[PDB]
Amino acid sequence: MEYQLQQLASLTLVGIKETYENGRQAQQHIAGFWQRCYQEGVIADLQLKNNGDLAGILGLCIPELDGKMSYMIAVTGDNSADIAKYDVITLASSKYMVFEAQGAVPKAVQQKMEEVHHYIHQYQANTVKSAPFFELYQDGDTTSEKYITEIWMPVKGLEHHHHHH
Repeated sequence: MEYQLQQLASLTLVGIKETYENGRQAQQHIAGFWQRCYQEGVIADLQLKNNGDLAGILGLCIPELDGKMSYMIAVTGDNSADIAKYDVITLASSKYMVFEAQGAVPKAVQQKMEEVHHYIHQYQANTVKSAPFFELYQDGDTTSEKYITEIWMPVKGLEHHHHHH
């Protein structure tokens, strides 16, 4: 499995968060959530507000304290007046392993995500379960087999992993 190490400063994300019973249930509904955001013009609107910190639209998986899972469609944007109708979170600073899913969306993302989870299973002291992980969707044609979705998994202390000595 190939991946790149990246680090982000704290970021403000603007968008819409929905909450599902758990991670399985979420998968039943996330495609539909995306579909509703496109249909209702939310994607178009958020694209306008993207302040450039991350290039693309994010799909964040946010663990909830009662065991539910939320999914937030969002862009990096400054806290502001147009923002009032939107959900806003601070994405806390973190380092990441960044993977690529190449193929038409969502299938290629679902498949890569399965691989990734299996892969990061051997980094249990270094992944961060309470921290959000996300899909990053750059400009392009997501029905193409050439499309690249990025998958960003937070990590701490990865340099101490014995694989790296």
